[PDB]
Amino acid sequence: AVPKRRKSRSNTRSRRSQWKAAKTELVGVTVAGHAHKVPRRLLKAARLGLIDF
Amino acid sequence: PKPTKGPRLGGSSSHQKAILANLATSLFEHGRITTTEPKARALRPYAEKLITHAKKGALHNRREVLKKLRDKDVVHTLFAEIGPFFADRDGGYTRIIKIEARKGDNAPMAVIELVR
Amino acid sequence: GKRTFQPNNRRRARVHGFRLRMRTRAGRSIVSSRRRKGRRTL
Amino acid sequence: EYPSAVAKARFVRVSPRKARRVIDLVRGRSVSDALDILRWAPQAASGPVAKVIASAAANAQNNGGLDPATLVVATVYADQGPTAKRIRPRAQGRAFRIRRRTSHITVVVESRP
RNA sequence: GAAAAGUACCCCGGGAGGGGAGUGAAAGAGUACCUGAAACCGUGUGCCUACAAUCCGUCAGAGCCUCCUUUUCCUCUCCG
RNA sequence: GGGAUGAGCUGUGGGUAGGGGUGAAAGGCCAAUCAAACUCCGUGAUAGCUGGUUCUCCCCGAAAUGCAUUUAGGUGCAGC
RNA sequence: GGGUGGGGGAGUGAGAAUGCAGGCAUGAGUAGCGACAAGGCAAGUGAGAACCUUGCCCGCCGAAAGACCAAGGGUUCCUGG
RNA sequence: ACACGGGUUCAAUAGGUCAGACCUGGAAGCUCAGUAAUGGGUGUAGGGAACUGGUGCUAACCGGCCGAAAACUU
Repeated sequence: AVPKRRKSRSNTRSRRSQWKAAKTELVGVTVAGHAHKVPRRLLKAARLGLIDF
Repeated sequence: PKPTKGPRLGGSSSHQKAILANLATSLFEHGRITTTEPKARALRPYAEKLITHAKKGALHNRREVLKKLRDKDVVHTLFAEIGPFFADRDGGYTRIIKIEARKGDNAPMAVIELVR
Repeated sequence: GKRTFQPNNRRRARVHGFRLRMRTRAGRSIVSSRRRKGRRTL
Repeated sequence: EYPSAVAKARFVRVSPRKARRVIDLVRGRSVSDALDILRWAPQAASGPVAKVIASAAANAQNNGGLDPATLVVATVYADQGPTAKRIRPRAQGRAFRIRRRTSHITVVVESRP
């Protein structure tokens, strides 16, 4: 099985554009000193000081 | 504990067994193990049960655990300090905390530790 | 059975060595062609 | 109107479209929140970009004399860099070509109260 | 580049790389270097597009948007 | 799965070289190709067959028919 | 380094030869990432570590995944960086 | 994959504990018979995977994001 023809520039860009990463963040993250922001998932570790930058 | 759906860890279930035993050994000998989250999840009820047997305390409990952990020094520690210490608690002796991922495999890492 | 070539430099010298080229009139004419082209010989 | 500062990195060993995938997350976003995002990007290829944005902060604040807290990523580029190539053997003597694509990343930052 | 005058110094950065200064007539002359084409990738932006099938155009052709002349007029008019 | 003290397997060193060699013969093997191996030279070979031949304008404007062919998928004379 | 004009002379005009050399695209961030021995943990180095290091467990060949010669390779050994 | 369903500390959805259902079929130690192999008692035991029902013991995070502000006739 092979591509019989080139995919038009339009459709190739549509498929290429349907390739993205997710966005997750949290504000109001209180740790020792500066309130560095993390994601919710690792918030508990941040409260325990188990992160590094 | 309960069987696990899907693939066994690493290779077959025999390898999974060896993994859980050695991680359990490290846990009792340190108190804080940083590993992958799936393995920590699987590790909970196993160590939880072992601690339950330590809390009870008996010869046949030593036989039962020794069927799993060939090393004895950790059993001495378990049946001397840990079990009795956690005697004043009815289950739920572990805790799992989410950890920042590993650059190289994006592993959802996690640390499992004893409540105290 | 599954092989292609098993090198042995002694044999290579006795078979393809320029000494053997010198042995014959034909071999000498080969060498003289290589000199003009400018190549390192065997 | 918007006295922007510019920073860029050349000859980066990162594939263009992968960089595009990262930088699409930060268009129009603030510097400090964008860098936080890149710190927690699971893509594990945002590092260099974060370094570049950091250079935007250093230039904007020190050379230009602006306040980092107000900086906004006006625009970001994922330009196609010098592609090299290295050959790979396959079955039946087929000599295929594996490419080593690079990029040039340009970042423009500006104060937008 | 005629000439090495090879961007001292300072600032990001592990470094590479970059920026501000500076040399140079020129850096739109930075070893990857005269001019730097096209395919190609990409950013921004004016217009169209999620009830519609035609080598992907042409001719009719609405209404928006850029620019622009005359003009009622804004008479603030010795300004536009 | 077969042979596995025999017409055995294997390493080392040696010989047979192209219309020739070798061959418990199959027309296979001789540097992944063998009903005559490879490189070079004559060589810019040849081919009644295929394929390609680069910018424009203006006027005019065919045939697929006959005769002959070691010829009918070509060519010659004639016709247009 | 070229224009205007009269002349001379051409490797002279590319749209295709499953053409050649170079560069870049679609397919596509897909497939593949190389025996059905298996890794795990702690501390440490480090800007950065599942893959290097030091310890401790686990697992595998063991008439070979061990230890030695030839042929061959011809600095691939060690130290430091 | 994603999606879907329930729950998210006024909570029993998940994991654990305890007690049951159910499967296995009588654990180790002790004691007794025997020279031994082995058999009885302690013991319908001991161990246990999903299922059932209680038990707030750990983890659901003292929190983020996106999401209307309406032209007229009749």
